[PDB]
Amino acid sequence: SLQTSFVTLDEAIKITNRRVNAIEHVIIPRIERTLAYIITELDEREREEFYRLKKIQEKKKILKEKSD
Amino acid sequence: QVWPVRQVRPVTEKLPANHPLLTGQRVLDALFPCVQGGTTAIPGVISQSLSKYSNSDVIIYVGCGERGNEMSEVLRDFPELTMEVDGKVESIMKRTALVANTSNMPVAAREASIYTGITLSEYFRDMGYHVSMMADSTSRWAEALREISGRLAEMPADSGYPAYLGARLASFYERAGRVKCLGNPEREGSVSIVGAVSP
Amino acid sequence: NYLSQPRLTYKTVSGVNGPLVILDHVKFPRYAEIVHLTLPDGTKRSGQVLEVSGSKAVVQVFEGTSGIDAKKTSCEFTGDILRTPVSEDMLGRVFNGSGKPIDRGPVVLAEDFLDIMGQPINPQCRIYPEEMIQTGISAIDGMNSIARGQKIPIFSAAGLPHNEIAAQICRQAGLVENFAIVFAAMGVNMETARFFKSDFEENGSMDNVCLFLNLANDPTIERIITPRLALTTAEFLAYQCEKHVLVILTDMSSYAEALREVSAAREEVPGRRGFPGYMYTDLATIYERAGRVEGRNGSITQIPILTMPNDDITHPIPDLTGYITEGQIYVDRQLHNRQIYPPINVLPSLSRLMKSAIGEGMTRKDHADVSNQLYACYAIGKDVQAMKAVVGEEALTSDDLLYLEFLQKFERNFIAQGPYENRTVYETLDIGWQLLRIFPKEMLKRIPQSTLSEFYPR
Amino acid sequence: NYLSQPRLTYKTVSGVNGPLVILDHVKFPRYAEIVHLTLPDGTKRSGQVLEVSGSKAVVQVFEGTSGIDAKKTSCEFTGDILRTPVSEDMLGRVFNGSGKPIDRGPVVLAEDFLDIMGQPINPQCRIYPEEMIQTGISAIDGMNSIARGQKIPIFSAAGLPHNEIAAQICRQAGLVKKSENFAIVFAAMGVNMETARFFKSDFEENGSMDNVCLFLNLANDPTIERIITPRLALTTAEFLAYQCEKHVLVILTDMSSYAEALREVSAAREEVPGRRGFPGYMYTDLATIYERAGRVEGRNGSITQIPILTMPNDDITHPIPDLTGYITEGQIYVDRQLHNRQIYPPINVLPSLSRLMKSAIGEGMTRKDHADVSNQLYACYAIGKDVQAMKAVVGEEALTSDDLLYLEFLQKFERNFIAQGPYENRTVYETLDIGWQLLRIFPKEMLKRIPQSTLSEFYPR
Amino acid sequence: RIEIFPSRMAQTIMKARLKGAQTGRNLLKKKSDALTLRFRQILKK
Repeated sequence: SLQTSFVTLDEAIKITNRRVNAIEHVIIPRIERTLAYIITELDEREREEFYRLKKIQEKKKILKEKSD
Repeated sequence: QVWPVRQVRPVTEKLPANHPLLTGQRVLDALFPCVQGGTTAIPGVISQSLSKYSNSDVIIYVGCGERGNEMSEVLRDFPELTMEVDGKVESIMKRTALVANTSNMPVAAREASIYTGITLSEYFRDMGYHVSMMADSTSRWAEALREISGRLAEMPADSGYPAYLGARLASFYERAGRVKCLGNPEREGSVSIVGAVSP
Repeated sequence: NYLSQPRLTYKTVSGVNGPLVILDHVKFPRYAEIVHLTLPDGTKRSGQVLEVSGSKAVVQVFEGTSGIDAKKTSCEFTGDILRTPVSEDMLGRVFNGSGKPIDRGPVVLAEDFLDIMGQPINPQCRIYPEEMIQTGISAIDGMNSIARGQKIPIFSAAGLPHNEIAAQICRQAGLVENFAIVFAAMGVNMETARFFKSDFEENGSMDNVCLFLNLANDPTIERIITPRLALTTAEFLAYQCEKHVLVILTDMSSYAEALREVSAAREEVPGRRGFPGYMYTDLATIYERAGRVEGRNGSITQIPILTMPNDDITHPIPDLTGYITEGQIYVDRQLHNRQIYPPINVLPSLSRLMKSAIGEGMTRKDHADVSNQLYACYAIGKDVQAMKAVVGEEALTSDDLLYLEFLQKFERNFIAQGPYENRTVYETLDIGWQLLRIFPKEMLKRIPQSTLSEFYPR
Repeated sequence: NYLSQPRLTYKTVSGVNGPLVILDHVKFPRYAEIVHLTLPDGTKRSGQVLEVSGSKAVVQVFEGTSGIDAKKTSCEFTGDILRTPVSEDMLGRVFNGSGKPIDRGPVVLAEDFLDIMGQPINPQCRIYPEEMIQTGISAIDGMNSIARGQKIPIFSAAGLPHNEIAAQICRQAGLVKKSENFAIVFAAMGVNMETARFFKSDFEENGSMDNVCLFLNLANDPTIERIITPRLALTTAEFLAYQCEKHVLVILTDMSSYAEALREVSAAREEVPGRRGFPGYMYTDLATIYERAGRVEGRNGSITQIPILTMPNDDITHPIPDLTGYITEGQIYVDRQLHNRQIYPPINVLPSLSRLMKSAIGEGMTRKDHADVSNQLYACYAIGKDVQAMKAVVGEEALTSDDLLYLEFLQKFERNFIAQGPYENRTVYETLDIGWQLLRIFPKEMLKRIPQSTLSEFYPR
Repeated sequence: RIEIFPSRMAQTIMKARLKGAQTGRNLLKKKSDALTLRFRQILKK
């Protein structure tokens, strides 16, 4: 009764220690460098909005220098 | 009488809201209840239960930027939507006013359909009635503010919206509440607002 | 009525940048006024006033500023806004983006002159679309069905067969009545043009097809008036000569790119991703010119194809066309890589007018319940296929092998049909029950027992 | 320092665009000058001057710009910047966001006229905070205890009861009994009509209004008055503390609705929006109302702040709770996990922290076992939450006799210690006595963070 | 290896998908430890 539960236990340990190491090494390092890509790409959408708004505030100043 | 839409109707005293607004849906009435005189926000034709019942006297529905063939179904079934009062099968267009505004209509008139439907709702508030306002898709109202502020060359907030977007929604949601109305016969009315956002 | 005063001609061009030509010393200029440019070489271009300020008028030329001078270029002002010569003889012709004939026929002899912006329909006198259009495609007719007078786009991408299923529902009009097709093509290739132009004559259906095709070598400013010329003849053949028009506005993402280039030439405040802030209004004026009115027995149905960039449904073009139109049809890339035609992810597809166009008198009785169950079975099966790759194949449930056996039968028998199968709607539901019969009862939760007992034991 | 020159009244309005009114031909205009608009139909409005340029002065009207003409309106320049009428009899009065009384009372008799911007406290004059402020909540007084001068926010979300535990720690705040000059300045920014009515009718209906100075600012109030609301509330709290020498607690609720008003006026001055729409100077602007705290060297007063804010989408990387955690000194989380579980107050003490609680508690301050019963209740809470994840994948049988004792501690910690009820005022001694009734269900030698020099006196009972 | 488009709601979707896998180890580390604890005492028996 202790031989048949022994050899079926390390059959269910290798299918669990692989599923733990499939998450720590394949699934989580794919998500944590996906999330590193969202932040670097959302910083570039803010500077493109920063450049479009500073372009307009430079144009609105020139039109207010004519009407003086 | 003639009243400007962007100016709040005067009143004697604002009162705390203590009576529930029974929507009829079981999750909205038991777990997360609304009261008459209170403000609500869903990410939303549907909501027929607000019309047939919910113990409110008049119903004012504002379709702010609603679609083409979905606006024409609201004004199609509302004349033949009936209810019971004391055993009489009575139609719901005796106590319903619609503010129909499709997105084909101009963008300056989309921001004025909200202020119109709350002024008619504050008018029937003053008679002692219990108004229930359903402002459909206020995200299209906030889209009309993004377009108008872009045409006047204004500086935006995050995601392109104008920076006074939080002060425009607050000037419409804070017009709803149970009150003691102005005038001598001592009556009390209320306005409930259910506004929709991006689903 | 008519204007008899002579047209003022100005040689006072004071600025050219991109698509825009800026005039000066103009005497009382209108807004949206059409201007006829006369080049020094002798060629003639058209224009349209975008902005007036005192005696200055900013026009947008339709054919481009390539060669436009500032000393010798004369611009005569047509004293009215852009009005189109329309007739019933345009059905069966080929025009370009500006309405000029391409098929080597004559120019149009007008029955009337109609404004391209359209007159606004009173929303109180607008009747509701309830007659169901049978398209022949099971992924449309069985799941996301289309009424008669419903605006409904086709969300696609670059490299997907959106032109193939645009011409398939164009020759399989169904209605269980000779739909007069008006076709607007903006930014299409010559391969896409010759695909559509040969399909309509191979079926012999170019007796009633009006092509408005604007290719990629054509200038981009003609794309701004291309859907408004296509719709102002579609609402002539629907509200005056009472036919049942079907309007196919393919590549609506090449319309919004033409709308950005003008909006970036005027240096206006841009909205999201460089598109103008008025792109929600400018799209809605050409989507809500649809539907059907109460005095006339004509109708107009819009199917605008648009290709979203980088498979993004949160891009500002397919995000704004979801708020105006009445449910989308999603063409998916991952179903196209598995060689399934048509590749239609029914999980983000939607038809907001399908609830009233099906039922007992419209379709047969079990339509509202087998479409309600095939969606919920596909969504859970798409969720148990994601955990099949992660944690194990047979793991944690044996009835999940029924959901994956549904996903193999749904994608290969229901939605995969080939480019010439015309499945009727009764043939669509009979395939739909064969995929629900591999599920047992008590798992078909969304079907009540008053309809589950008639069609499950078959 | 009185000024006696008569005020000028200009009818020279030369431009209106949004909430700004542009004047012309102004004789030497001040920068932050307070002006008084007079409409053509007689209604009065106020306003701050926003930007001057030569003889042109751009004011922005408080109450809005509608109806303002260019020919018949008249603007009157009061020759000084915005001042505050401060007194000690503003303890028990309800003011709006601009300083006018709301509770049907008279104006304040103004025993001093102070500036709302103030001055920064000298770093050489500030002294370290020592004793404790009793809030009456066991999750705050027991395990995340606050000092006298500590700045500690309450990180909440939309829908969580951060307004209900703000009103709780205002009704029952005291120093410590220790067997005395205590005041509270409550500033509400951007609240509803229902939340403002709840704050007015909870403080006056509980006897607490002998020492509360309440500043409402509704959401239908002008958005410029949300900026001068924490500047009014901290000017008077610098008059009560270290000018009248009483220990002051300042509760600045909804600090996420303050910086939505700061973003609004930053677009009125035509500035380019910085990170996530918020302005670039928001770290300086938030720290000019947080760093008006702490104790000073020569005066017995003190001032401690609890700036309550709602982080959107439960995000800590948002600029509102990230630029607050850089300057404030430890946080308190109201979380959705315990709130759906119906636990009031829903304060989880595992991510919460008070950085100066090692100074606040002690032998002469509360009693000498507070340092060990807080470390032991926190260590037994992390284990009892860890073994509760073992109860589902292993089983209730296979876990040992130790892990069955942590699970019986967990159902009693979150029901007797944290779960309090909105009207139960527990002292700092009644908090620690509940803290020993949950440690007595363990045998000792499991209580490894408590030394035996303090385990012998308080365990056997 | 990236998955989808950055849209400021994909940041809060992927922070929840990270939250699912961060607690997927700590729920399965102890399951592999409960199996190892019985494996090391059966071998003694």
